Amino acid sequence: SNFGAISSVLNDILSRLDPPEAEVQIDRLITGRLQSLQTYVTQQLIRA
Amino acid sequence: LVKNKCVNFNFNGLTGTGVLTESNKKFLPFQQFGRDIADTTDAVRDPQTLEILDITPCSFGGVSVITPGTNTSNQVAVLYQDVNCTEV
Amino acid sequence: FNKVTKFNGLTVLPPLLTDEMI
Amino acid sequence: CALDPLSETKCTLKSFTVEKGIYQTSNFRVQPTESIVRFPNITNLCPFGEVFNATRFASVYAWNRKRISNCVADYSVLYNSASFSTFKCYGVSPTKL
Ligand SMILES: *[C@@H]1O[C@H](CO)[C@@H](O[C@@H]2O[C@H](CO)[C@@H](O)[C@H](O)[C@H]2NC(C)=O)[C@H](O)[C@H]1NC(C)=O
Ligand SMILES: *[C@@H]1O[C@H](CO)[C@@H](O)[C@H](O)[C@H]1NC(C)=O
Ligand SMILES: *[C@@H]1O[C@H](CO)[C@@H](O)[C@H](O)[C@H]1NC(C)=O
Repeated sequence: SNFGAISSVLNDILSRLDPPEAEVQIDRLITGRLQSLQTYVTQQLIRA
Repeated sequence: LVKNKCVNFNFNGLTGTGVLTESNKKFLPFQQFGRDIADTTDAVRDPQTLEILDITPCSFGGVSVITPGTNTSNQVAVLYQDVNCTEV
Repeated sequence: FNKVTKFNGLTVLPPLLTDEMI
Repeated sequence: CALDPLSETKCTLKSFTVEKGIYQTSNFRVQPTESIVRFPNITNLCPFGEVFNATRFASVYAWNRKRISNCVADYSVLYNSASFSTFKCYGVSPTKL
């Protein structure tokens, strides 16, 4: 999932953009993946 | 092209790491990639020649430490989980 | 048993008690 | 924290005394050894000349369009030359082209 970023794979982000401006896309991807992980962990705890 | 080792490859912009074994997956009459349930480039066709290389990611693994209480002794036993450690 | 019928940073640990012990 | 595996257990437990049992400390990584790169061997320098060293450029409402494919391109010379007034790229690092 892009989560509003230009790509769904971080390798493209590092290998295409300049370092100092790829942080925005990297941060958006990080936020999305972190939220997904949190939801999964909470669901697992309830089921456990 | 070298195979059977953990290599960082580059196939016409396809960037990744793993072992590029030689596999007879299917015909691939005109397709190049090979996908799976996720957005995984499982199989790749060579750019110079035409062969079906199979990409497998490098070995994962967690490290655990068997140890008695530090009061008793100091020797430990390391455990690498899910690692066929014929290769450390 | 008969009636009852991945590589991105996740692992499945094996149970401590194998089916033989159960 | 990196001398011997007992020290990693001490670090993770955040104490100088560790009780008997199993403790998970970190992950095991296999590292790649080389950087195999393969590209098609066809070499044909597409002629950036007539698109840059041209004679006449079309009107704004009739802007000239050209296709480019099958190129062993070299953008290093394009960046090196300072004969151009302005050079600005969107979405791609100019030095990483
Ligand atoms: C045609 O274009 C090429 C490159 O796009 C130009 O070549 C360079 O021109 C500069 C200008 O002084 C020289 O310093 C370089 O040594 C040239 N490089 C090469 C590889 O020749 C060329 O000048 C252009 N020609 C015209 C008539 O515009
Ligand atoms: C160049 O690539 C073509 C691709 O089909 C291949 O057949 C040929 O053997 C290659 N030649 C060299 C010299 O790499
Ligand atoms: C572990 O590696 C050895 C050596 O290649 C192999 O014989 C064995 O089958 C492997 N273990 C499993 C579970 O496949």
